Amino acid sequence: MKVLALRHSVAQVYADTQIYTHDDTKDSYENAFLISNLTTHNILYFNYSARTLEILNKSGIAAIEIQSLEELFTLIRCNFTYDYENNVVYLHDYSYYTNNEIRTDQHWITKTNIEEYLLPGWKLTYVGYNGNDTRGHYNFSFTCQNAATDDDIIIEYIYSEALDFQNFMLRKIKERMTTSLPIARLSNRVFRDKLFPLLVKKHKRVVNVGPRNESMFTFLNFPSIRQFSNGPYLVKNTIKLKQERWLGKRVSQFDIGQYKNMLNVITTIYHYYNLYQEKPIIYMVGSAPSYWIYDVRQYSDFLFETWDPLDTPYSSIHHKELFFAKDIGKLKDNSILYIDIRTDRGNADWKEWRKVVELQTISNLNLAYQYLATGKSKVCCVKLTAMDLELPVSAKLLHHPTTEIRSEFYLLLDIWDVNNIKRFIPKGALYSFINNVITDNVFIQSPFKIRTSVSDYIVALYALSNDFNNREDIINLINNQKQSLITVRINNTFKDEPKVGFKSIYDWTFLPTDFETTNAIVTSYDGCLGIFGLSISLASKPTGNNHLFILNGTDKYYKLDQFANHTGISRRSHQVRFSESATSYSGYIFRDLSNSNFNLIGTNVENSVSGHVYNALIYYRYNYSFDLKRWIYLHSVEKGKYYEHAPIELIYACKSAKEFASLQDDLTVLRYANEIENYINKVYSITYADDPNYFIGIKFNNIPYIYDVKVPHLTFGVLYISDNMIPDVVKIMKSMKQELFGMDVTTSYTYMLSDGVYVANVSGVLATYFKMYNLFYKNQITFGQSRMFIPHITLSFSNNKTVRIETTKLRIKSIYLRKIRGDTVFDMPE
Amino acid sequence: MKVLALRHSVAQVYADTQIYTHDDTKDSYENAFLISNLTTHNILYFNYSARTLEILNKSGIAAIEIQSLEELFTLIRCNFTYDYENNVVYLHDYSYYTNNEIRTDQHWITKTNIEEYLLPGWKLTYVGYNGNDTRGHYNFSFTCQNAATDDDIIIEYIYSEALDFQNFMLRKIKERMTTSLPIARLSNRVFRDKLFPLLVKKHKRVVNVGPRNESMFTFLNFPSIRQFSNGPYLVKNTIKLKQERWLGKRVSQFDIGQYKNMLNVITTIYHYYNLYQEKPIIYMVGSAPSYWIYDVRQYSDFLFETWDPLDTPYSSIHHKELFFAKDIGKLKDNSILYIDIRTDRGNADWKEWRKVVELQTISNLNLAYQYLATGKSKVCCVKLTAMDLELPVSAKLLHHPTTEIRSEFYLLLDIWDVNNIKRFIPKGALYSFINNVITDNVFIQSPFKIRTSVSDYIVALYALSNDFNNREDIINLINNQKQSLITVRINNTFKDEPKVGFKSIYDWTFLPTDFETTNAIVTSYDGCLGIFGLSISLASKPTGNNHLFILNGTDKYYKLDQFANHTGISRRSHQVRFSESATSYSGYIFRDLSNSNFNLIGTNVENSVSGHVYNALIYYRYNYSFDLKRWIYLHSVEKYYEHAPIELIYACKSAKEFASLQDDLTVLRYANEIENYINKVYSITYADDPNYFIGIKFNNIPYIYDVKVPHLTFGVLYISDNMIPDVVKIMKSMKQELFGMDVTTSYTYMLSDGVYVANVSGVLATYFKMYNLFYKNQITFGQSRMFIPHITLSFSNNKTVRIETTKLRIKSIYLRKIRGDTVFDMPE
Amino acid sequence: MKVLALRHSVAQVYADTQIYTHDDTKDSYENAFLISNLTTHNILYFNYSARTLEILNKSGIAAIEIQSLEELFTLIRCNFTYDYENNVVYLHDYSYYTNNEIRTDQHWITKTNIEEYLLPGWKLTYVGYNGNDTRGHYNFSFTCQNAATDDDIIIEYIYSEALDFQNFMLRKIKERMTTSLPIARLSNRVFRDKLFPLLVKKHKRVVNVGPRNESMFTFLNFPSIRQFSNGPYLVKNTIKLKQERWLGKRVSQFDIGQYKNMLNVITTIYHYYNLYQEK
Ligand SMILES: Nc1nc2c(ncn2[C@@H]2O[C@H](COP(=O)(O)O)[C@@H](O)[C@H]2O)c(=O)[nH]1
Ligand SMILES: Nc1nc2c(ncn2[C@@H]2O[C@H](COP(=O)(O)O)[C@@H](O)[C@H]2O)c(=O)[nH]1
Repeated sequence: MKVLALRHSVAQVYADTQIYTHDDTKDSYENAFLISNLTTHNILYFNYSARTLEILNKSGIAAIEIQSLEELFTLIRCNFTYDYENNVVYLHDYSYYTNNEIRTDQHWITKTNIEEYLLPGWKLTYVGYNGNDTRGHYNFSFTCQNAATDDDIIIEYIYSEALDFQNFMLRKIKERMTTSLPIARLSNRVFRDKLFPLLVKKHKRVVNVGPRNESMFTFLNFPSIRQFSNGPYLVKNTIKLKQERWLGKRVSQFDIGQYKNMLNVITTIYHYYNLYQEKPIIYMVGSAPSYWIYDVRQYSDFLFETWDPLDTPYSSIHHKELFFAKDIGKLKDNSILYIDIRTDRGNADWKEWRKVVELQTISNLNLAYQYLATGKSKVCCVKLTAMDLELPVSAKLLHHPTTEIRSEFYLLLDIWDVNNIKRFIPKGALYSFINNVITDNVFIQSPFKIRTSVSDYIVALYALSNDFNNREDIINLINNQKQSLITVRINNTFKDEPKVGFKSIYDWTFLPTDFETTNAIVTSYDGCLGIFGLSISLASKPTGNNHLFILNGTDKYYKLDQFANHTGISRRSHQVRFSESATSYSGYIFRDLSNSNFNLIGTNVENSVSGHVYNALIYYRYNYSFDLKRWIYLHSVEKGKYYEHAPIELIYACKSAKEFASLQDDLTVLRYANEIENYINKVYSITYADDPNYFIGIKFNNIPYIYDVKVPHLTFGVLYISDNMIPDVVKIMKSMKQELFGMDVTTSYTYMLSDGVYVANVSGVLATYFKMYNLFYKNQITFGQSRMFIPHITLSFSNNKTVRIETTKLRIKSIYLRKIRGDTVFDMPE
Repeated sequence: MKVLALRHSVAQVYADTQIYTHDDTKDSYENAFLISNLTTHNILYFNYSARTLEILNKSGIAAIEIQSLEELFTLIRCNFTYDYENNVVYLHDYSYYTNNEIRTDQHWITKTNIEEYLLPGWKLTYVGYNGNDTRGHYNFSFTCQNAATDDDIIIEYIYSEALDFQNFMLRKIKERMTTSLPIARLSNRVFRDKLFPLLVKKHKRVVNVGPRNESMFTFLNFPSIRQFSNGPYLVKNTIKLKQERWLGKRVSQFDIGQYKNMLNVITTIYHYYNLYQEKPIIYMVGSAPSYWIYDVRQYSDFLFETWDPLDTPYSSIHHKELFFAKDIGKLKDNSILYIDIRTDRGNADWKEWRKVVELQTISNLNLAYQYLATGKSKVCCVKLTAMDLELPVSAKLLHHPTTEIRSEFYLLLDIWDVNNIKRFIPKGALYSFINNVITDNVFIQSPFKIRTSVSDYIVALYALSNDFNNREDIINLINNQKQSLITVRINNTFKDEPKVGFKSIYDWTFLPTDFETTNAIVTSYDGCLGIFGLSISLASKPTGNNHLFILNGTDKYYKLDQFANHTGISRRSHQVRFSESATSYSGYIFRDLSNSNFNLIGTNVENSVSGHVYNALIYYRYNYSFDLKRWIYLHSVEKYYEHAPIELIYACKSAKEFASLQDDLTVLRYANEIENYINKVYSITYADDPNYFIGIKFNNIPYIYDVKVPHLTFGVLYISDNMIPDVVKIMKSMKQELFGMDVTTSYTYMLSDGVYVANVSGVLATYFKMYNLFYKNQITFGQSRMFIPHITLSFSNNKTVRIETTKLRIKSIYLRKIRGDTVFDMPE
Repeated sequence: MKVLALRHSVAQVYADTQIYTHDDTKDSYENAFLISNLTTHNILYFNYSARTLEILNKSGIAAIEIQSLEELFTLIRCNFTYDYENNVVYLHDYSYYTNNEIRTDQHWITKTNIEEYLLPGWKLTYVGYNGNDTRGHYNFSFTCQNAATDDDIIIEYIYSEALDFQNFMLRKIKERMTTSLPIARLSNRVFRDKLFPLLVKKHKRVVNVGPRNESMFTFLNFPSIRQFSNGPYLVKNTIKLKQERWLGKRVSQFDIGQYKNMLNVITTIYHYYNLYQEK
C-alpha cells in the first residue's frame, strides 16, 4: 500500500497519479488505522510519526521515510519489498530496459556467447542475487537496490525447446510490458532468503515440503533442513520405457553446458545433504570452465577440488592440471564426486567416435564404482552415454537441460547403489529417457507424508494445496501441528467451489473457518510477510492466486493489535461507501434492517451494534489479512483489551452478513458467515432470557414528550434467574452504580417501535449496557434476549406521529430491579 | 468525477475518502485535461480557472463551486447531475431513508391508504418532480435538490402482482442498499426533461422512437412530437383468445384505482396527439377522487370539465355536480371524453348486481357512441364490464393495472371507429383478456419503420438496439440521417460477440467504427450530457449496459475541443502505468518494440510517436466518449496538434499487437478498423524505393566516426525530375525553421547488426510538419517503416557510449540524388 | 431396456421404431448378456427362454412374455415398471389425455368443485394408488395398470399461489408433452410401496432418513419405522418474526380445506408414531 512519509517542512506538491495525503497528531495506532483505510495506491504522510510507520510496516504496509525528495521520492514510483528491520528497499522494476540491457542473477551466463543472439546493441549485465550489485545506482537515505531480473525469461527459453532467442526475448519482453508486475514471484525470493536463516537459527529441526527449482540456491548453506520433493527417476523404472533411437534436438542457441553441470552438482549436494546433514567436500573431474562455482559461493562457502588440463578459475584448489585416472586415494571420506569426462570430438567417422565415447563411458562408470567402494559417507555423479550397459537398479537418473539432446545422461550413485542388483539396459531405453524426459527439479527427495510431526518445524510454502493431495489430511496437519508455516489456496470464488484450476490443473480451496487451529495466525501474504519483518508496496487483489498463510505456534499470536491486525479492513468498504453506493449510510442502514431494527432507522449512524465482523465477512477477499478468528478468540479471554464488546454484537454482524450474501447470491460469504457465527457460539456459551422473570429498569425525573402511560421507565435489562441469585444481581448492579449514574442520557425524538407502541429514543446508554451484559454473562446470569436490545422509553400503546426536539438530557432518579408481572420491586438504589 | 473547486478563502483540507487535489496557473487548457486524467472519484480544485471548470463541465464532468465547507462540502459526498447552464444540482442520494420515509414524485399517491401498509412509524412524503420540494432543505451557494425517489418500488409493486406491500418495500430497500446506485435510471429522468423542450423549440419536427411508461409525463405538453411505440391491442385480435371465466385476483393492498384512471386518460391524450397534432379539451364523467389532475397539471395545462354527483375533484372546472346522462351537446368538438360511471354497488345479490353493471355498461357504451357520432376531432374512452357485446373491430382495448382483476376493462374509440365494422365478442373472451393482459404502456402508437426521414429530428432513446430490429436498417438510419439523436449498445465484450443479453433478451452491439457518419458526434452518455448543458459526477463503468450516443447534424460538431473531447483519455492508462505496471515506462517501451524501434530504448521517454490514439483504442471501454473518428477527420481537413498520419497508423499497429497479446478481439478489430479509416481519409504513399533524399550536415561530431561523410538523412522521397523545383520551394518555405530547431545528441547506439549511429533529438516535430507539407503538395515523402533520426557513424558493430547533451552545427541542408554524386541544392 | 419375448410361432413382424431382434439356443446367461448389449430401446425376443427372462429381470431389464400380440404388444409402446415376482405391469403413460381427463391418486379431490375450472368438457377420474382401479382397462396375460397420474400438477398448483387453474393445467400439460417422461418420480412410488413392507418384515429396526411429503401415505401402516426429517416450527422461534397485519391471499380457485385437514391429521399421526411406536 506504499505509504511514503516525507518531511512536513518539505511538503512538496506534485500531481502524481493514485496519490493521497494524510497527517494527524491525535493517536499513533489510529493514524495507522486511518491510513490503512485510504483507497489509493500511494499515500503521502506529512506528520510522519515514526511509531505509525513502524505499525504500518508490522502490518505489511510499506512505510518509509523520504528525505531526498529530488530523487528518493521520484525513484519510488514503482513497487518494492521493504526489509524494515534492516531498512533496505528491494525494487521490483523493469525500467532498466531503457538501458538496452537484460539483467540476470547468475554470473556464469556472462561467459557464454549469449550477447550475440540478443537484439542488436543489447547487453546482459549481472546484478547479483536480488540486485545486490545495483546498490551503486541508488545512494539514498536507505540502502536501495533493484531486485528485478530477466532470469525467468532465460530459464523458460532453456526449458522451452524453441530455438530462436531473438524473437523469444522480444516476445517475452513485450509480454512483460503488457501484463501486470509479477510481485509474488519477485518478493518471494526476498522472503525465502530472509525466512529460512531465521528458522534455522530460531528452531531445532526444519522440514521444507516441496521445494522447487527456483530456490535451489536458497538451501545451499542449510544442510540442517530436511527437504521433501517428488520422487527420483530410478533405473528400475526404465522397464516401462519404449525403445527409441538417436534424436538430435537442439534446444538453445548459446552453450548451456554449464547450467547442466551446475544443476548436476547441486542435485548431488542436496542428495548428500538428505543422507548426511553436513556440507560435503566437492570433487570434480573435467568441468574445466567451472564458472558457476562463483554463483554457488555467493550462498555458501565450499571446498572445491578440480582435475582438468585446462584452467578452472574459482576452484578452491586445482589439485592437478593433469588428468585423473588412478588417483582414487587422494579422495577424502566425506565427499561427492562429479565425473564429466569427454575425451574429444575427434575428426574421425561418427561410428569410430561413438566407440571411443562408449569405452570412455565405461571407464567413467568404473571410476565411480571404485570411488564409492572404498569409504563410508560419500556420493557421486557420472556422465554416461546411451549404450547397452548394466547399471544398478536403485541408482538415480539425471538429464538436466543441455544445449543439444545428443545421447548423454548422468547417473547419481550413493554407496548403497554400488553393491546392489544390476540390470542390463539397452541403448534404446536410455535414448528414450534422454529424448522424453528432462529433469524438472534438482530436489530428488522422497515425497512428504502429510502427518503432524512433534519435533519438526514444517514449512509448506506452495506445495500442499493441490488437486491430488488428501484434503482432510491437509486440514488435520494445519489443525494439529505445532510450529509450522503452511500455505493454502483461499477460495475467493463465489458459489463456493471447492477446487479452482487452470487447464485441467486444479487446487483445493479453503476458507479461514475450514480450520480449527488452537494457537495460530491465519493471515495473508502481507500479514505473514510482516510477521517476518518485511512489508510490500502492493496488496493482494481480491480475484487471484491468493493464498492463506498459517503460522502455528508463533511468538506473535498474542500480539493481537501488532501483527495480522485490522489494518485495511475498511479500505474496500470506504471506497464502495463513498463512490458507488446509493448512500453513505447504506451500511448502518442495511445492518439495522438485517437485524429487524427497521422500527426506526433514524440516525442510526450513531450507536449501531454490529462490529468489525461485517467487513471481515463481506470483504474477506480484500481484508483476509485480518485473522478474524484470532481477533474473536483473544477478545473472548481478556487475559476486550481495547473494545470490550458483547458477543451479541458479533452475532448481529454475522446475521447481517448472511442476509447480504443471500441478496448478492455470494454462496461463499454465506457459508463463511454461518461458520463464523458457529465459532462465536462455540467460544461464548451464550444464553437468552426469552422468557424473563425479572428485569432491570431505570426511572427518569423529567420526560420531554407527551406520555400517556402511568410509569415512564427504560427497561435497561431483562434476565432469567432463580430467586437465590437476586443478591448476586444486586451486587453486580452496585459494581457499576457510579458508572450507571455517570452516563450522559439523551433523547432527541419519538418513534413507533411496533404496531400499537409509541416510544422515545434513548441515547448514550448502549456502551454501558454492553459492559453490564459482559458482567452478567461472566457471572453465569442469563441476561439479554434473542432479539436485539433497543433502549426505549415506551410512551403510549397508541399509534402516534413522530416528533423531534433538540437534544435534551435526561436525568436518572432511581435504578430498580423488579419482578416481571409483579408490582414488587426488589431493589431501588438512588 | 466530482470536481469540487474551493476558493483560497476555503482552502481548508480534510481527509475525505477517495479524495484528490489539483491546482495550477501555468497552463491553459491542460488544467482540465490533467484533472480529467486523475484516478479517484472526488477531486478538489484549489487555484481554479473558471475556464477549465467550464471545459470540464462541457465534457460531462461535474465541476462545482464550493463555498460552504460546513454544509455544502459535507453534503456533496454523493453523486449528482449538474445543470451547469442554470447552475442547479440534482442529488441522487437515498440517505433520506434515515427519516423513516418513502419519497414519491407523484401527488395522487399521498391520498391513498398507502401509509397504513408501510413499516410501522414510516411515512410517505411527497417530493417535487425531480425533488422540487427539497430546495428548501438545502441553503447553498447554488440551487440544490434531491432527485432520488422510491417510485421504482411502488411501480414494480403495482406491476408485479405481489400482495404484501410491507415486505415488498422492505426487501426492495435492502436491495437498494446492497446494489450500486441506479444513476442511468435517475439522471436520465433529468436528461429527458431538459432534452425534449430544447428540441421542440430548436427544431421543427420531432419524432420520438419507442417511449416507455417511465417518460409518460414528459411528453404531455408537446403534441408537436410524433411518437412511435409497440402498437395497440385491437378488438380484431381478440379472436385468438381462449374463453375464460371471472377470476378475482387482488394486486394491491391499497386502492390504486386512481392510477388506472390516470393511465387511461393519458393513453387517450397521447392517442389524440397522434391523430390531430394539437392539445384537446378533457371531459370526464364519474372520476370522484380527481387528484391525479394535480400531477398531470404540473407538466402541462389542460381544461378539465367533470360531471360528478355530489363530489368535487381537485382542479376540474365542475360544469355540473349533478349526474351526467344525456348532456352530449355540452361537449365541444375538439375534445376527449373519459366515461368512468361510478356504478355504485350495495348489499344486493351478486347475480342481480352483475345485471345492474351490465345495464350500466350498455348505457356508457351508448354514451360514447353519441359522443363520437358528431364532431370532426374527438377521441373517447369508456369503462365496460365483461359481457357479451358488439364492439367496433378497430377499437383499442386498455386494461391498465388496477386494485383487483374484477371483470372490468376500458375501450378506446376513434371517430373512425364508430363508422367501422362491429363484431360480436363473447364474455369468455373478455374475461380472458382481463385475466391474462395488463397494458404495459400508455403509448399505443404504431411501430417506427427504420427509414431515414429528411425533415424530422428523430430521437431513439434506448429503443433501436435490440435483437429483433434489423441491424443493417439501424446502421443505415444512423449513417444517412440529417438530424437525429440515436442510442445503441456498445460492444464492450472482450471476445468480439455482436450480441449481449440476459434471460433470452438480447441486444445488438456496435463499435464506433461500425458507422460511417458524415457530420456526427459518436460519444458516451457523459459527452451527450455535456452537449446539452448537463454534467455528471461519475462516468460509466466499462462493462455495464453502456450505450453509444450518436448526434447527427449538430451545431457542435466542428467545436472539437469543447464537446466529446479527449478528457479522460489517459485516466485508466495512467492508473495502469503507475500502480500495477511492470514499469512506469511500460507504455512507451511497448509502442517502440511493436513498431520495430527495439534497436534502442534510450530516447523513448522523449519524442515517441502517437499515443493519443493508443489509449483511445485499447482503453476504449473507459474513454469511448472520445469519438476518435471525428478527431481523425477534423485533423485531416483543418477545421493544432499538427500530427503526421503515419503517427496515427503506428499507434494502430501497436494497439493491434497489444490486443493480439491480450486476446482482446474487440480491440483488435477496432484497431484494424481505425487504421482502415486513417488510410481512407489520408491517401498515404510511401517512398519504399527511394529516388532522392534530404540530408543535413554538421561540423561537430562528439564521437569517433569511421564513415567518410557523416550526415543526418532527414528525408526520403520518390519524385519525378519535373517536381525537383517544387520540392525546393517547400524546403525554402521552412528554411529558417529548419535551422531554428535546437538539435541535440546524447549517446551512440546500434541501429542494426553492423550499424553504429548516434541518436538525434529535437528534429522529429519539424520532420512531421514537413511531412504534412509534402503530403498536402502530393509529393511522395517518407517510408513504410518508422523514421529514426540518426547520424550513421560506422558499420563497425561497436558498443554504445553516452555523453552530455551536445548541440549540433547544421552547417548545411541539401537535397541529393540517391546513389548520385549530384546534390541539387545546398542552402547556408 | 424393455425386452419383450413373444412366441416364435407367432413371430409377427412390423416396423416399430427403435426395435431389435434376438434369439438363440446356446446358453441361458449369455443370451441375456448378448441381449443386454443391444443398442436400441425395445428388443424382440423370439426363442424366449424363461431362464433368460428371469436373468434380465434380476438385472433390472424389463423382460416379459407377450401372448396377445394384437393388444398386449401394441399397448407396450410405452415405458413401465415391472414387478416380476408378482408379474404386474405398471404403465407410466400419459396417453389418457386423449380421453379429455386428468388422473389423480386421491379420492377426496373428486368431491371438490374442481371440474368447473378445467378446460371445457374435461373431467378428472380417480384411478387409485399407482392406478389400481385401472386394471379393468387392460386384461392381458399379466395384471396390468397405468401408474401415471397428474397429481404432481395439482400439488404444484396448490403450493404455487398462482390463481388461474385453467391456464395452469394447460401450461403444465403442454410442458409434459414437451419434456421427457419423469421415470424416476413415477417408478419410485412403486419402489417405495414395495420396498418398505419388505424391510419392516425382514428387519428388526428400520430408520428412514429425510422422508418427503410425497411418501406421506407410504408409512401410514408402519409405525415401527423411525423417521428423521427437518426440525419442526416451534412457538419459541416466533420471537425472530417481524410483526405483520392481516393479508388475504387466495391460492386456489377450488376449496382445498380438506387437503389442509388431511395434512394436519397425518402430521399428528406421524408425531404420535415418533413418540409411541403404535397406531
Ligand atoms: N459497531 C461497530 N461499528 C464499527 C466498528 N468499527 C468500525 N465501525 C463502523 O464502521 C464504519 C467504517 O466502516 P464502513 O461502515 O464504512 O464499512 C465506522 O464509521 C464505524 O461506524 C466496531 O468495532 N463496532
Ligand atoms: N494524449 C497524448 N499523450 C501522449 C502523446 N504522445 C506521448 N504521450 C504520452 O502518453 C502519456 C499518456 O499516458 P500513457 O498511457 O502513454 O502512459 C502522456 O503522459 C505522454 O507522456 C500524444 O500525442 N497524446
